[PDB]
Amino acid sequence: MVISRAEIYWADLPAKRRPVLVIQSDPYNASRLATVIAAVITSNTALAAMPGNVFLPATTTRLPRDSVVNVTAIVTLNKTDLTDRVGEVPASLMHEVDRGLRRVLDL
Amino acid sequence: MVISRAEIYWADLGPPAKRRPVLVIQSDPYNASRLATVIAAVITSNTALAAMPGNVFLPATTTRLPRDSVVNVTAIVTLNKTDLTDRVGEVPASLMHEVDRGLRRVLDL
RNA sequence: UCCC
Repeated sequence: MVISRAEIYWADLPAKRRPVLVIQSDPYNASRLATVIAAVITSNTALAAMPGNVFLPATTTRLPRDSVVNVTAIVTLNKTDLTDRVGEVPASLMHEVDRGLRRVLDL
Repeated sequence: MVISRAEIYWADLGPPAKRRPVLVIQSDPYNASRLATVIAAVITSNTALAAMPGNVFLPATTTRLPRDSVVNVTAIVTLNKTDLTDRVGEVPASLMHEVDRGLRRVLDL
């Protein structure tokens, strides 16, 4: 399918299904590269207290509940592992993810 | 323990899991915290992946690894602190900067 | 119909 950055996908991890936030750059996403790097998203809002983590409301993400991006949990998944494209994270919130991403990875 | 950035470990990477070298790219503050997990980039012996943009070739002389290796910037894994015990060595500041630009490139940072 |  068409996978691009800043988009939220329901990923298959009986696999344990979880929403993920693609953080890999779009040129690699469009390539023949088999895998996609993403951040694991939880509905546990308590994790938004962690420094790098950002909060995502359900109203913008089309997720069934208010969720939190866990920038400390980074997974590299096959493109085939991604399922539903539920929504896209707006620029303002993705920028907060990028800042938190730089703190965790010292970038 | 005191797992630091730019350091290389042996890890049982889950796909039979694979025993591969990994380069710790998680910052030292988070490494020092009570966070149970550490983020790292997979190191490969397949030196053909060096041609890939963000990837950085690792000379065997500098990494204390058995053979010439390449850090796979597109291969990022989250591991527990307790699973990073087999320590090899640390990637010098000169090569780690190339890993920085590669990580910014792949992750669009 | 989708969180020690």
